[PDB]
Amino acid sequence: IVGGYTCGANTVPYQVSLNSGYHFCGGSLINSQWVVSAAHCYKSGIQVRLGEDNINVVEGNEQFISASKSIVHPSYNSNTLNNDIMLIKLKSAASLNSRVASISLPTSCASAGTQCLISGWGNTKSSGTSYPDVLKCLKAPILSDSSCKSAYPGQITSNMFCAGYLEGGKDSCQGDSGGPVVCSGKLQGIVSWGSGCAQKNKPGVYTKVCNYVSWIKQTIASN
Ligand SMILES: [Ca+2]
Ligand SMILES: [Cl-]
Ligand SMILES: [Cl-]
Ligand SMILES: [Cl-]
Repeated sequence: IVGGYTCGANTVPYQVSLNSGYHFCGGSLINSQWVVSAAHCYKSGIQVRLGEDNINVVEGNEQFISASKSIVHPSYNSNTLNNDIMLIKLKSAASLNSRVASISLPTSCASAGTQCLISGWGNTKSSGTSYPDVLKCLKAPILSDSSCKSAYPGQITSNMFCAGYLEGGKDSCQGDSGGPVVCSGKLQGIVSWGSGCAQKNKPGVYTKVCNYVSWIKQTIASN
């Protein structure tokens, strides 16, 4: 996250770190047994790490649970990142508490201008590299579809939205991928892609979760 702020420990209790020897993506807990992330975060041998703040220090509220199964969206296209969403089932259920909590799925899509919370342990520099040990947060609005499409002509589908600031300075970045965009208490986005980080007229691009709610519920219920 670039241009953000330190969230505070466990202030984002649905935020998960996906670990394969090292943090490589975020994700969101949606019930005690299931996490939603980006399809482009797919890897074998994922360990989900819940209740994290400093991902390099055991601070005492963590739960580390191996994934038992990953399900990538049937229509995921790795070339375009269309349908950039995947579900991850935990081998044992998470123990839910104030620091490890699920986030509601949307019942409808959010409108342009709605303020959202984006979070992750990704890079905090716009033109350099520096990775934080603690969770970073950014408040950012959903952008108009016309602004999003103008920024990325030929690349935005109905399953994507932009959020952030056209002036630049504030955005998600590498290592935030797969993590949450929460608006009015609902998981509306997944950190998906963009052009650089915090560049002018290049806001972050997010998977539009509200299009996937039927698929998520049917998939979880069947697996
Ligand atoms: Ca920790
Ligand atoms: Cl359309
Ligand atoms: Cl990434
Ligand atoms: Cl379930």
